[PDB]
Amino acid sequence: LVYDAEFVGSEREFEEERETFLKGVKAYDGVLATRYLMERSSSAKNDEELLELHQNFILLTGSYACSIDPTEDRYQNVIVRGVNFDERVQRLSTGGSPARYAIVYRRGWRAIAKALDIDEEDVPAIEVRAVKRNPLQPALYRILVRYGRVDLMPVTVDEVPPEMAGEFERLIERYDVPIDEKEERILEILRENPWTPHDEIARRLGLSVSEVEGEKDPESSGIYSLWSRVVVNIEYDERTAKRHVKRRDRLLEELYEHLEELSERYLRHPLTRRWIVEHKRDIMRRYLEQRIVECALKLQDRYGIREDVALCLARAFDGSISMIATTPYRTLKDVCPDLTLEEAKSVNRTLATLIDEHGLSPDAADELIEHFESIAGILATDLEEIERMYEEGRLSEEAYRAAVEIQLAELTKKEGVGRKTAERLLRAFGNPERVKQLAREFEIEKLASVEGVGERVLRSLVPGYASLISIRGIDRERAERLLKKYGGYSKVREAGVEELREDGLTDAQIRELKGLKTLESIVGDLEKADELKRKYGSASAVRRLPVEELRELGFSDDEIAEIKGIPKKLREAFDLETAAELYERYGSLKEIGRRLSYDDLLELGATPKAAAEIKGPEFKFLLNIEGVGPKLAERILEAVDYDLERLASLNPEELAEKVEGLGEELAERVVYAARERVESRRKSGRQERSEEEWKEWLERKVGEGRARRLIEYFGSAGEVGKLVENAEVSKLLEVPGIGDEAVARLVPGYKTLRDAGLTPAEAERVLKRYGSVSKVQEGATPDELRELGLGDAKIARILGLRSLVNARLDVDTAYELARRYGSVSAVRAAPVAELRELGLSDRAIARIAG
Amino acid sequence: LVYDAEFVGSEREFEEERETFLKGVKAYDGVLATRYLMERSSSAKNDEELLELHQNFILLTGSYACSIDPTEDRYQNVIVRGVNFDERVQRLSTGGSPARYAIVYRRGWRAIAKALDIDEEDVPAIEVRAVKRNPLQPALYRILVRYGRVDLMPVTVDEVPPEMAGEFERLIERYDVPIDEKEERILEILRENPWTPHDEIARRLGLSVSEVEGEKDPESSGIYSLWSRVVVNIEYDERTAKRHVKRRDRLLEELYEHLEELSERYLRHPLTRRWIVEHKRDIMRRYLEQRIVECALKLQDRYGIREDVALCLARAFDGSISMIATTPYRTLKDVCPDLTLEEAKSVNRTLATLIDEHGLSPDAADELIEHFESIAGILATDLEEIERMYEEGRLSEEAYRAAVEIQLAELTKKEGVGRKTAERLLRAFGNPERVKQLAREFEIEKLASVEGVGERVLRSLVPGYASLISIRGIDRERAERLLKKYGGYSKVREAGVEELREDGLTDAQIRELKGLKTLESIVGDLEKADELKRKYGSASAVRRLPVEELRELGFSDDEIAEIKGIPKKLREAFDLETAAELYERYGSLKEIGRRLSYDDLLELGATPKAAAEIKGPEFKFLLNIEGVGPKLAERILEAVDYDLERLASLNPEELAEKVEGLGEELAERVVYAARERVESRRKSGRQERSEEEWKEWLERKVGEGRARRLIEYFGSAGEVGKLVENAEVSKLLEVPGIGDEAVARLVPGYKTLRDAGLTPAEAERVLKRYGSVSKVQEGATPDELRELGLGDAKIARILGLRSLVNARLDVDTAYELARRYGSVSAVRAAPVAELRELGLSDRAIARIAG
DNA sequence: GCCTGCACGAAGTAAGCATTGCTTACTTCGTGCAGGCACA
DNA sequence: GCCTGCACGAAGTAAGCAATGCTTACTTCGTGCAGGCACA
Ligand SMILES: [K+]
Ligand SMILES: [K+]
Ligand SMILES: [K+]
Ligand SMILES: [K+]
Repeated sequence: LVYDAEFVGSEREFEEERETFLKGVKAYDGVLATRYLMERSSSAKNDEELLELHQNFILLTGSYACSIDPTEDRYQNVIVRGVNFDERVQRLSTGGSPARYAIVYRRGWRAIAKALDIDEEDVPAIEVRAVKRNPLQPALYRILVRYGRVDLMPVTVDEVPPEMAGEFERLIERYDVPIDEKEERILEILRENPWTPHDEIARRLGLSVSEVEGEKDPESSGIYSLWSRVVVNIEYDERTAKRHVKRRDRLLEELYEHLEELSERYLRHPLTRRWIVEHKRDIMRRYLEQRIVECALKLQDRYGIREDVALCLARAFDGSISMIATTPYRTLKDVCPDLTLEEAKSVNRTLATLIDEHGLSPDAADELIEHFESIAGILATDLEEIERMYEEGRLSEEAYRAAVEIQLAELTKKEGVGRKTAERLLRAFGNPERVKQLAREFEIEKLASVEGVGERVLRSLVPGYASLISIRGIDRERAERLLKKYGGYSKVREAGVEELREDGLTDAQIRELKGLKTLESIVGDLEKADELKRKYGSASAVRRLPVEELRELGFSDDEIAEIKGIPKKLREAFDLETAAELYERYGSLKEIGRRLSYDDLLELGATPKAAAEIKGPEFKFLLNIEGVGPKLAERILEAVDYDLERLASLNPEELAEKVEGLGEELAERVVYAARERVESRRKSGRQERSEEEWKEWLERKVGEGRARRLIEYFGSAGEVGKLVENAEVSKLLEVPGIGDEAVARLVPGYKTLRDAGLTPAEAERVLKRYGSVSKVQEGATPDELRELGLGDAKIARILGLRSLVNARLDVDTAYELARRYGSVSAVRAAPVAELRELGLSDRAIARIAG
Repeated sequence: LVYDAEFVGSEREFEEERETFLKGVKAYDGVLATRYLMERSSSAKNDEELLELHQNFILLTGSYACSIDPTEDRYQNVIVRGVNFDERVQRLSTGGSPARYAIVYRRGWRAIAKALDIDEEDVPAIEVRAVKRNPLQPALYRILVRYGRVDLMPVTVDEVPPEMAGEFERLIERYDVPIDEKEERILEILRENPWTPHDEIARRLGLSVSEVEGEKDPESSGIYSLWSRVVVNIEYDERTAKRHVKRRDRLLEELYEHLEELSERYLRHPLTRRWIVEHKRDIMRRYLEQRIVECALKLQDRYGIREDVALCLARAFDGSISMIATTPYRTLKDVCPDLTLEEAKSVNRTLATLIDEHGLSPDAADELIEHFESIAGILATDLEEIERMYEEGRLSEEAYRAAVEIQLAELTKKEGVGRKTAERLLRAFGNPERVKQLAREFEIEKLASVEGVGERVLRSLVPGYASLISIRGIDRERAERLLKKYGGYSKVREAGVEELREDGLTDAQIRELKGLKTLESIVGDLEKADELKRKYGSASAVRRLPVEELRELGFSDDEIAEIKGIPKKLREAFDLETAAELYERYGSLKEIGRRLSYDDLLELGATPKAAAEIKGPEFKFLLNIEGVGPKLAERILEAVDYDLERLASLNPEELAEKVEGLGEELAERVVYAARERVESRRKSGRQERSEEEWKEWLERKVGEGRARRLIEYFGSAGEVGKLVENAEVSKLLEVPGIGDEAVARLVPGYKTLRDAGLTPAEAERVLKRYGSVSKVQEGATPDELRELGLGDAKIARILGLRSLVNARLDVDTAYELARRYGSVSAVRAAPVAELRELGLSDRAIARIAG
């Protein structure tokens, strides 16, 4: 039953006892490991050195057991299986230590281990009840242990006196002591074999085992009493005690080396301390007591129960956590009076839910627990059953109301399900779990038969019904049929086009269902689109495929140029390989004709006309007057960095200053033509919205009502437009009726900044500082945004550095890896050594790779 | 604005108009595809045959447009951009058809397409406003279209009379008709180029475009009026009309072939009708009006709104569904007076939530929508803001109550969060979304600072806090530190052992966290266990590894035998390869010595003694009496199928009948020894629990209280035990205070059958029919369970056929694939041809592989 | 709305990661019988 | 509780799939201007 012991001593004595007990545990672990070696290999069983090691481990276990509680006061209230060993020792003539008198019994260590707070996970087992294969006399061994005779306990099999083993009688006659008839009858049987089991001595005599053994005290009758009378009359040798205490530690650490030697000899692998601990756990977890300890540990760790209360609960409920969690509070108090209400709430989650989340008294919670066991039990019980139990007076008012509210809460948490509809569903189908199961079974018509179960209720209840009913032409019964046939929306989406056509679905319905509109725009065949979705997934992944892989899949060159979005002037000037490479390396044809040289364009296979077309439209315009020459027009555009306004700006004399090989006669004509062009250009886009145009634009953006509300609030549409152009988010929001889904509709980029976690004021500051979200992404530095009051998390989120910061990198280093490289994928596949060059640890680079 | 038209005709006329409009749509699709070919490749643009094909498509589009509304009565109330074209045609002298007079305008088809219910998804575009590259005279073309002159509209570019194109004046002078001064001023410009744009004619004359065009009626001034006066004075040729009607269909289906030919010539790929529709959509979805149609279609399909109401909503709110979902009901009623309240609830999910789930009037719901836009908007707003708005009278009582209840419900749905604690959290942190964000940020101390936020609340709120706090020795602050450092419980679990040790975690804590207890039992090193978890995953996968792979990883042979659980009698008799193969092929040494022959065991390298030990314990007993011979003992055991009771049962004379080579003298001794052994066996296990033993067993299983409760409900603990042995689940459950988590504790196998979806009565029947769940799995057939009243779904669940039925296979075929094979993995990797042998489709086999 | 392609900006949309919920042997846990590792 | 290894049964536990929720450019959507497809 109860194993308990309380340590009442100083910190010094506490450390002494902990060290002694841990060393004894190591000794008994050596015992068990030697037994495992004996049984694991018959070749090891043949070895006599292994038997000597086993006996030496037994001797050291006994020696360490003798050193426990030397002052006879470190332990009190020692209990072993309900038996109070304190009063049992007090009733003995020679008194002694209750701790040592407890360890000599089976599993007595469980008491002492609780007094010293030794981690019960590693099974701190110490047993000194060896009979067969014991180097000493068993009863003498146990008596020496219980009397704490560290001087008489040998520390080596070679130092074992024959008067303590085979010739034990020589030690008895040396100290006289009276011997009664029962003890002589036991001794005349032990003379045949001193290691005879006490069961055999009791059977070959007609006595009980308790009669043969007797109390471990001189004033008794039995072999224990005889050895007690013999040992009491022996003086305490201080010299041998000190020398054994000094020797035994090195002796144990040497026996472990011998054990590892024998394990290497017979198993070719060692026996780790961790392995020995795990083996002890796995060989002793079979019996309850170990399951009780494991359950009490689980309670202490997960629910924070005190040690003694958790142990008592585990004893009372066979170490079953679920059993304790389905037990009412009054029963838990009956079995454990020291249990607190908070502890019971922590263990019984149903009790805590009722009491705290529903304001029930512990007695009403006990009512609900006794009648329905758990919250899931309540959710399983029909509503009519609870109503009947309430109307018959078998269920209190508060308990009934709380149970009904729990059942209703399980259904009202779905969108569209009110309380009247939840009650109707509970009346029609009994319990919320039955409703959930009917929803899983796609019983759409059965649920729709209930009053108030509309489209919203079905879409919130039946998984995937929304996705199918929203398709044009798919009826409710058709959606139910599809869901029941294929088994969920996922399996209907994974169905092939042929079997979907056999069911009567339109090709448009199948396209909408499988999401193939983009691949239908790419390839005019539905089956090939579905097969591409199967093989690669998204249409973007097909667009990212190399040219060679696309050619093999059955694509023409024009189809590849259309898929990758290659411009006409770029797809006609070069072949697919070079055009696609230039496009996926520079992005825009403008960048192609601005970063590459005219000679470079020609060398790649471009017609001079095509190469001029690839060059900017100003390049085609420079050569359209007096033939300034491509070699010279390219340098002219490289000066102003491809800008007609920069060309029309400066004085002609500055041209020959910047561009070499340019005469000043052509410079004036260049500037004149550039000014003419910039005057002809700024005459088309010279537009500022009028009043009516601003009014119509507002009505289009935020709708009629909010538009006229804003117009009245700020005066005219012009003021609203001025606020929009200046990104006056705060001024727009103060109007009642204008929210984020309207400001973001008016101010481009507001929604993205809001989804990044920025407050409207912060987003307003950012928009005023940088102009738009794009300019923020390709321009803002973390310190810059830190000056605007943004936290590092918001900065990382808005700059696109989420993946890099997820690798446990700060925002500054992530922005540097984005600056000195390219995108995130550019750092994902990066020179592993160059990252170490930048001062990143190997662990940081490994996390970058992950 | 509004595009609308109502069809007022017979079913025959309806089909006629649908066919005519679809043919015109195909013609205009050909027009657009020819333009795409002209623009896509300059080589195709150089081709004159492609230009002739384009002009032929234009002519056929015009011819089909002339055939719309022939009886002049099929359409009424034709509206194009708010302009009612019915009254506009009625005010003209020559009257005519409103449909044709609408089609000649930009996007006029949108009206007629709504009258004929043509699928607007495919963009039924019909335009006859071609100027450049028009084979006829543009104004003459449009007038012929508006007057429905199918006879005068040519069907081939070669059939174009010069008096209708370049020499158009010849057709004018042929019919006299007065010409005013403005029309002569337009004609003297058209004599230069008949295809001059009307914008150019208005600019090079000083008039407006409407002044140059004029009304399409004789009583007007303009080129339209001139051509109207010319065309009205021409008789309708019935012969040419009939002949064009007969030709145009074949002509169009031939022009499509010419288009495919040119596309193969210039693109090496064809133009599918689906591709053409998708390209038309992608080039016309850019303009607003098409977005309006797409939004109205989305409304009709997803929310079941009537066509006209959805169209009006899409027009009024720029085709944005989100704007409509954030628009109050009164505004929607203002823009659409015909809108019903149910439609508004279906489109605005927040409105529906408020009205139905909270019983608010439409005005209170509109209040909440205006102030917070959405339910998520309410969840984002601080509670103090709503309190201020209510106390200032700017928020009605009902709206404030509903908002507070929404905010509170967002937190009470988490276990451990009551209402007082939810209110305290909302006061401390403003809004529930802020609380969720603080929980994601692992701000555990900040949340714990609020009164009533205990361990359960934190575990329900902070993701992964439960997994870390439940570990022995990990404090709350330590768990917060780990979660903030690595970023979630997953990243703490993915952390290496080295960095976890650097953080101060015990090796036991790291083992508990990373789940390496089994791999710690296998390998006594934590780092190697972690590396094995990284490489292979689960310890069972390492156990399943072949012997050679285990040897290379650094395992000894004894370590491998321990990993795979090889018995001693099996690991010592053979080598590692053969022993491991026999164990992974037969599972138990009993099955080894039962399925294999004694000679087969000897041939594999087993000692006769070891081979007898591998044989069943009865094999060692038959040879222990009179030396019956292994060759004969094997047949004796093969007769009774390895059963001592079957041997002791029958008469000795039946032995020589079954086993050949057996004398009748040995048969009597065999039966005698078998009866002696079976009598000596049933004398040790002959145990049936007494009353006190049943009481103690009940107290152990279901606890003291429920045990005495059951004892009081029935006669004695013996009756409870009798009910348990017979699996009387129903009679045990009827006891008040006994639930599923106690019956399942009493009746082994009940929990598994319940988790399979079986009712207590069904689980009771199954347990009574088969004895235990194991016997059900390895013995019950689907038809048998169907006889017991179980549905096929429950049968699939209980028999382990979930994976096979998920492949859209019925329970019978899945059970057959489990019978005629092995496990589910045996069907996963199966002969693909042998599955076709059993009558499975290729799709079924493909799903089996997946 | 001339007619769209090239091009850019960015959230509208929806791919993709993460979390959460359900199912089941996927793995761990509890029990019993022989006979050795060895008795209250 | 002799002692534990072999072995089976099964839910206790927790791997593994499924659905749901969050974040963000991941993929589409909306807009503008150039110059041709080519004009109220
Ligand atoms: K803890
Ligand atoms: K529908
Ligand atoms: K506001
Ligand atoms: K009950």
